[PDB]
Amino acid sequence: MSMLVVVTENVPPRLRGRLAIWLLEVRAGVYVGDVSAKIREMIWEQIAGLAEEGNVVMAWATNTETGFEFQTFGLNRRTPVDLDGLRLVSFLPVG
Amino acid sequence: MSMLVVVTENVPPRLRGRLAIWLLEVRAGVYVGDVSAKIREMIWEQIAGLAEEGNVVMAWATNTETGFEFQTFGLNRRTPVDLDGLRLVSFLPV
Amino acid sequence: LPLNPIPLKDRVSMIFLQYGQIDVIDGAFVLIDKTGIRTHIPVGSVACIMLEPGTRVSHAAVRLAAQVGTLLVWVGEAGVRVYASGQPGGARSDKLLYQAKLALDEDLRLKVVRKMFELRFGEPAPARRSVEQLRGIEGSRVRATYALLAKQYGVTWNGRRYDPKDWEDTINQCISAATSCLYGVTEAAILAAGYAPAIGFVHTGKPLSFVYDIADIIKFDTVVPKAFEIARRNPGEPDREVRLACRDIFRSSKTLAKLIPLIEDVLAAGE
Amino acid sequence: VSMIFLQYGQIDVIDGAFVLIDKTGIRTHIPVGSVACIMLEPGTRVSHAAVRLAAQVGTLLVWVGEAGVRVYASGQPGGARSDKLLYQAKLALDEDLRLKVVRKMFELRFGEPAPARRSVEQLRGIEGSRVRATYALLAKQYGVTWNGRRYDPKDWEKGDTINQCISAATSCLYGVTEAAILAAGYAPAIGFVHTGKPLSFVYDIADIIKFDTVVPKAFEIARRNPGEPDREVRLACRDIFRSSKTLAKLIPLIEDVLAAGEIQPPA
Amino acid sequence: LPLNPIPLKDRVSMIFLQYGQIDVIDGAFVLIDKTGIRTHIPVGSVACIMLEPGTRVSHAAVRLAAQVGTLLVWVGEAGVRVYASGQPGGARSDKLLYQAKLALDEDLRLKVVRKMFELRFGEPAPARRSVEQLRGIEGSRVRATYALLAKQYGVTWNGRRYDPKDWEKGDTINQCISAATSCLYGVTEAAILAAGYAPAIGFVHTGKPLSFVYDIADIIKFDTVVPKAFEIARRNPGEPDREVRLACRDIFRSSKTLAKLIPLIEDVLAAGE
Amino acid sequence: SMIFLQYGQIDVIDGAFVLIDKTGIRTHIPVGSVACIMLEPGTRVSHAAVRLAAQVGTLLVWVGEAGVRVYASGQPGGARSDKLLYQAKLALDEDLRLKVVRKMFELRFGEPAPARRSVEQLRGIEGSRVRATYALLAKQYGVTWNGRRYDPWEKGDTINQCISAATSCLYGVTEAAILAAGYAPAIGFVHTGKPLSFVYDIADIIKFDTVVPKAFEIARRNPGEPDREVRLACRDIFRSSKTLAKLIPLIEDVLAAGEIQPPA
DNA sequence: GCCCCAGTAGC
DNA sequence: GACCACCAGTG
DNA sequence: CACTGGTGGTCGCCGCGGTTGGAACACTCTAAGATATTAGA
DNA sequence: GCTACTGGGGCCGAGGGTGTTCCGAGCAGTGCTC
Ligand code: NI
Ligand code: NI
Ligand code: NI
Ligand code: NI
Ligand code: NI
Ligand code: NI
Ligand code: NI
Ligand code: NI
Ligand code: NI
Ligand code: NI
Ligand code: NI
Ligand code: NI
Ligand code: NI
Ligand code: NI
Ligand code: NI
Ligand code: NI
Ligand code: NI
Ligand code: NI
Ligand code: NI
Ligand code: NI
Ligand code: NI
Ligand code: NI
Repeated sequence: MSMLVVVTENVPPRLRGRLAIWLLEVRAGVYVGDVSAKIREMIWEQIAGLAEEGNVVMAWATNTETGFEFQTFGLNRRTPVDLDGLRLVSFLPVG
Repeated sequence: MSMLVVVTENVPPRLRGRLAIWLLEVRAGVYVGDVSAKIREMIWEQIAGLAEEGNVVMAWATNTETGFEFQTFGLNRRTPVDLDGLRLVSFLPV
Repeated sequence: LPLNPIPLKDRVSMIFLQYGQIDVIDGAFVLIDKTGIRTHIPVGSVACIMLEPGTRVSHAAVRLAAQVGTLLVWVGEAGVRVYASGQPGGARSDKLLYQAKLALDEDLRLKVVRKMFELRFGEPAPARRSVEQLRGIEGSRVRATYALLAKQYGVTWNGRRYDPKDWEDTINQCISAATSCLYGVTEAAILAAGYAPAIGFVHTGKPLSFVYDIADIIKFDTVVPKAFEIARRNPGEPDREVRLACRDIFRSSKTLAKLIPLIEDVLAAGE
Repeated sequence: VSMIFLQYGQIDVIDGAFVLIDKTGIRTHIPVGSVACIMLEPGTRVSHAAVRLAAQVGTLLVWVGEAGVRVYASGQPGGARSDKLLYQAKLALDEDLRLKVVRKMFELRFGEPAPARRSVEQLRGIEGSRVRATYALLAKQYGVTWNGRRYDPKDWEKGDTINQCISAATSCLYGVTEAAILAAGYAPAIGFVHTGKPLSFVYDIADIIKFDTVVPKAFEIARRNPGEPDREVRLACRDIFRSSKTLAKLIPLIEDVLAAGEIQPPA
Repeated sequence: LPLNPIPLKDRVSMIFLQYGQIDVIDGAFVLIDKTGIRTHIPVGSVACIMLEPGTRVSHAAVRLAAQVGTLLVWVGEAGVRVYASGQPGGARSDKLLYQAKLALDEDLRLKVVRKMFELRFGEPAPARRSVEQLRGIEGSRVRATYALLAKQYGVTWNGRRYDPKDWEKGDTINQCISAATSCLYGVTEAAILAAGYAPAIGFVHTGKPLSFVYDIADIIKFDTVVPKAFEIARRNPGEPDREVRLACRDIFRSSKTLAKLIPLIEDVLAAGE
Repeated sequence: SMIFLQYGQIDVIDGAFVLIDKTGIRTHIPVGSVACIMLEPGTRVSHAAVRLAAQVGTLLVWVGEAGVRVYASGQPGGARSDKLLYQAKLALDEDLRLKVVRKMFELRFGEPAPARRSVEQLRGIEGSRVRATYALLAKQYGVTWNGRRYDPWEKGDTINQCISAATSCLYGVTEAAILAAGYAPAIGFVHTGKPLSFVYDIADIIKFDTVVPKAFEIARRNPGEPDREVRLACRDIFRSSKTLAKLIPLIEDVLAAGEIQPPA
């Protein structure tokens, strides 16, 4: 039972409703829940199979030094970077 | 140590930087971290003190039935509702 | 891209809905108010959705609820179960034929009944006793147990009276609502595991016999005492207090996680 | 065992009777004693009073597709009458009764009675051979290129048009078959020929009338080769089930198949 | 709002910053690349921030990092510590006066030294041995341990050389050990400062500006940090610094060193009685 | 010696600390010409500069304007253990601690303390003299005095606000001085327990000489935002009087009166 | 009658 | 020199 | 509602008695017909 | 970025042989101040 949060941007309403099937949409495109590993992987299958055009990010609680992990689908101005294993987020300029 | 997510809306940049001190801004206004209870309470002190005119909702991992809880600050079209103990989100129409 | 149900242990206990139309918007379970306030319901994460009077469900809504494996339960006043819709084939043939085989042979049926007794009262049933005798012992033990909980919680008690006619007496309402919650999640569990709720051993004849057996096993261990506690405080909203209290009880007791292995260990009498 | 199909309306209760309010305003008052089963097609909204009434009079509600093409949900889930479930289960557990029911299924599917020497597995092999020859014979009758039944279970769009038409047709047939098994009060998982699967009885009863109409219709749609063959086969099976009243004719067939076990029915 | 610091155990081990200028944007610790890529950094959620050559921190950045209790460590080749900055008055008077009282008396000092020896090696030190003799025994045991790990992982060994000034052409093992033990000295210094002690008031090491850090870190150095550096040196990769930082991060997470550092300090100083 | 740098970037040119300004005026600084560098707001430090200051052992202290606040400092926790153990030995011994307290009294008030007085008795004398000074300044500058009343900001009396700000600045420069000299701000003699006790002591020595009468001088007026006015007035007083430079010998004499061999 | 899909501004 | 506050314009 | 841009204005956000489970595979059977293996259940 | 509106079209995403691996101080005149 790990906590999950999924932030979608510019996805079709199909993925939004599908995420609303299991997760709670607290804000526009921000879904929160508490799922297991398999359920999380299935949710990521829904995202990778239905995002199509937008950018989605999924973060879940783990035993890492940061306490959580996250992966992305699509492109966004905020790109994850790897700092010696500690993955942060960088903000790309226009271009 | 529990997971923490703070999603802000229409807040001055002071609160966005302050949240950037302890949390990771993975999306525009969406912050994710792993903090203790007292650190969470302090972050909420920052949120309530700095939002002033925006709506900020914070959720954290707990041992409740849903596995997490959340609270809001400011008004928003998505308002929490209580269903016999289970707190969901309702969307107020225009 | 398919849509499949999640396991029962990873779900929440129940969600009560009332006064509003239940639609499917963009593939999501949505409860629309008379004022237009849309309220999404994470149907895939709930074990059962109780539909109080005033709920107008749509065809796509019952379809979606059935597809994600979430039992729909139309309830009346005090949460008493009226109807239910679920997966038309959620039963696994091996477990269903096993349950039916134990129900047909009277020897294995007696084994399962005595196993239910021993799991209920923590001591083996008296030997060479029939099913009717064990049922009468169950009646006296349950009566004296209601009395003992009444004297311990300081509640005025005179009898069960599950018919809301003689209520006018909040303790019976609290017991009816609490045991109604337990029957909802218990029927949901029995449907999920692949068994038949109508094929029972103790409460034979009734359309939800197995639900009454399994739930009657663990009723007083968790759910009824909390109903007495809610009844002693005498709140203005007994239904809400009983629902929230039962929710906390199911959470702390891991009821959804223990329901299926309870059924397996009950039916495990006839090797 | 009577039933009615409601479609495109809201089901309320007026003066203690089921009423189906249409988009145009055409009320359809239904007395509680006139129907024992209500099939809810797409486009219907159910009110709480209607479910309470159907519950208190014991009316079965089954949310299905158009003409019972798919069975989405059903009231009284898991089986309502326990005596019918234990009747079917008793028929399926005893090997003699099981073989009797299987033999009746054979005699109903093909006009000729099966050889008496054979067991269930041998009758299964005979079934396989006859179905093979039927696939070939239909393939020649409708003039469609036939390479076999093999399809790709992972991706639907990787199979032949004929396999798509057959698969959709058998899907709809499993729809009406499941509707008949639920309306008759029996468990779809308790099978005789097919076993182990949660819809084995659906496969058993559906294999009896499969190649009588719906599969030839699938070969016809495959011959015409439309743009959307799955939708054309589904609507074609819909029209077949409506025009020929397949669901109505299935329930006596179920009761007779189970009746050939020579055990007293629940009734 | 005061923004008070976070406990050290809840923080992340370390973050290395290589190039760009470090600014404070709306109160945020931001690393700006020469291409314009802004990278916000949770300065409040990390124990120590390492600054490699090429970084140009601002006044508000040092003010912010100090205010949130995050140690700044300027490093050079293989991340060997060059400088540091922290709170100007982040030391607790009671613990500092206790450490000082232990350092002043010769007897208490010898007690703390014997505690360090007993916690470092699996056997207590011989009795009535002075500080110099125990330091020599420590030197011999440490040399034999270096040789032993070198023979276990099969690395061409010549002897421990601390500073990168004495490095030769292809000496990579001392580079890995220096980077790893540099990380350990970083988090150890951050723990000593956070707990309120003085990093310069040492017992085994003396006179060096980080004597106590070298003591506390030398206690638990060889348990996990050094042999992993010998392993990475055996692999001989292309980017040894990043690999050593990865392995040290996973060791600090697994052994939970950041949380155990302060109890080790208090248990070492406790022997002074 | 020390130098204040502000409004420019600190780099290294041919082995020297260079301060580069927006006007193009380079400020070259040899490695041995400064013992400490006070970094005011507006300074960005290059890595080579910190590396050079480390190689030559120069202290870097990030402060406010004229050391009004002390935000950070290099060599955290002190780099010289000899001075730390010197102050600590002065603090743990009752005789030496009493000697240092008496020196603080003699350097604060123009007359030596009454003999055979304990630290708590000298503390009471100190409190009484402080009260008489508060009343005297209130009468001199014509400020309505009610006491040292403050609610732990704006919802309070203005005079206590000005005094609070002024003492904050003085704790700033005093902290910068204690850090520059190489001693711990937490090890105090009169004040004990808090991490800035020594700052409160040395600041208490020179508190009512300049900064507090200036706080009452601004309280005599009624300007908007008295915090900024008091902070700026204290800044200009610390620059004009060279308080940071004069505070280090004061510390060395206060600790020196313990009659201990001081570190060179 | 219910629901998805597409375009079309509007902030 | 570094950093914040303000006030729209555009997607 | 988030991001961007330029210019004026500040260098600030304080106080200080001490201490007490699922899929890979392994199979039955039959009638056509490569009279062996294979397609269908 | 998200969100509201509003006709037009479709009722739709399947396929089944089987089971088995609280306290000091002062000091002014009981309160202030440290
Ligand atoms: Ni009962
Ligand atoms: Ni399929
Ligand atoms: Ni050492
Ligand atoms: Ni304050
Ligand atoms: Ni003082
Ligand atoms: Ni219509
Ligand atoms: Ni300028
Ligand atoms: Ni800008
Ligand atoms: Ni500008
Ligand atoms: Ni400007
Ligand atoms: Ni300007
Ligand atoms: Ni006080
Ligand atoms: Ni032949
Ligand atoms: Ni078949
Ligand atoms: Ni957004
Ligand atoms: Ni719309
Ligand atoms: Ni429309
Ligand atoms: Ni329309
Ligand atoms: Ni239309
Ligand atoms: Ni299709
Ligand atoms: Ni097969
Ligand atoms: Ni007097």
